[PDB]
Amino acid sequence: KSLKGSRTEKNILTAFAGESQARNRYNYFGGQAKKDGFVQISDIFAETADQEREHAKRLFKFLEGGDLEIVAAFPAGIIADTHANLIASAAGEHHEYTEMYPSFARIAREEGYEEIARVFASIAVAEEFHEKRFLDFARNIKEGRVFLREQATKWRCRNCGYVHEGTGAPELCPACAHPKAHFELLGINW
Amino acid sequence: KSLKGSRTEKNILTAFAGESQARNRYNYFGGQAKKDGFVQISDIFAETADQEREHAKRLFKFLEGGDLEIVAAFPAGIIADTHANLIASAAGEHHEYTEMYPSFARIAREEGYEEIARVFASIAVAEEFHEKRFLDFARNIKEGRVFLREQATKWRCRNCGYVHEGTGAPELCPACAHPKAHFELLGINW
Ligand SMILES: [Fe+3]
Ligand SMILES: [Fe+3]
Ligand SMILES: [Fe+3]
Ligand SMILES: [Fe+3]
Ligand SMILES: [Zn+2]
Ligand SMILES: [Zn+2]
Repeated sequence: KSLKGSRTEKNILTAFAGESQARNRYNYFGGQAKKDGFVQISDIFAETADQEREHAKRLFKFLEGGDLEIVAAFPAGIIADTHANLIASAAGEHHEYTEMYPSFARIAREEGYEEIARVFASIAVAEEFHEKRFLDFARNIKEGRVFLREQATKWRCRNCGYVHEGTGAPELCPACAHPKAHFELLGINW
Repeated sequence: KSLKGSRTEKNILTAFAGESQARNRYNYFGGQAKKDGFVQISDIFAETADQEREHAKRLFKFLEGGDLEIVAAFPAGIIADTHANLIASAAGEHHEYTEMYPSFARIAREEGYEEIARVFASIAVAEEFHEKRFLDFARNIKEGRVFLREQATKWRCRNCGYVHEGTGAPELCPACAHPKAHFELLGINW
């Protein structure tokens, strides 16, 4: 059926509004992680910002109407150091998949919108991996393990693809001469 | 010392010219992999194109002069299906780290340019991982293993970050409704 005048109609707009602000906050956090010397984290923030654009797009494509009043609480700010930014983003993520989307998928079901309840539950799966990624990175920073491990691995320069073998990323990449900030652990996922 | 009138001077320009064309070919190949339904491969081509920009930048920053004549053979074309594109790119990669850069680093040494011989040898390391990545992907296509494995894993939608558990990627992502083409094996490298 129609969406107009349901509680799910107001919940889709609230989810779109919260996601639109998260897209912006993650891009801002992405800029600050670049300035903190964490390029791989900067790009994860930007990738996540982008994924928030897409969850907000799927939601928005259900809406059919005009103006709608929302009552809702949002984080009133703060761009801090990258560790705090990672912790505040895991928290926001945390609330979405444990509270907001559960609740919204449940109301959609009650109202006869099973396909939207489906989409709401499916976004939550994505929101869980995002929180886990922010938490592992926050933990790496705090322990001082971003650029140095206990056992020797392969480190890749994200700027030129140079692979380095060692316990830690070199101070400057020898191929492109960009600093340590550009290195990540080498990953293979094919 | 100065670079002008050395064989290394002509070799840096030849390497810059070959890399500049590889940046373009990998971006073209990147567009065709998108049309073939391989988004993760499309983005690796684009990432590699970008890394070729940076190797070419480090090289170019050594040059000091005016015009210089190059005699050199280059691939005179062809944008084909993605598998052939992956095989032709591994080959080009292959020739760079086994023949071109070895030889150029060796001549630079002979001539008293040890730091450029250093940079030439270091780019080759990057060129080896690029060939290995193109070959594993070409092999995945050919065996039909891009979107389906024999044992059950976790598949991630690159468009919205939805994580799926199964032997194969779903036909449409349930969170963003984008097709199979968007999925990759879930990777963790932190
Ligand atoms: Fe999220
Ligand atoms: Fe580098
Ligand atoms: Fe390469
Ligand atoms: Fe998706
Ligand atoms: Zn979200
Ligand atoms: Zn190259």
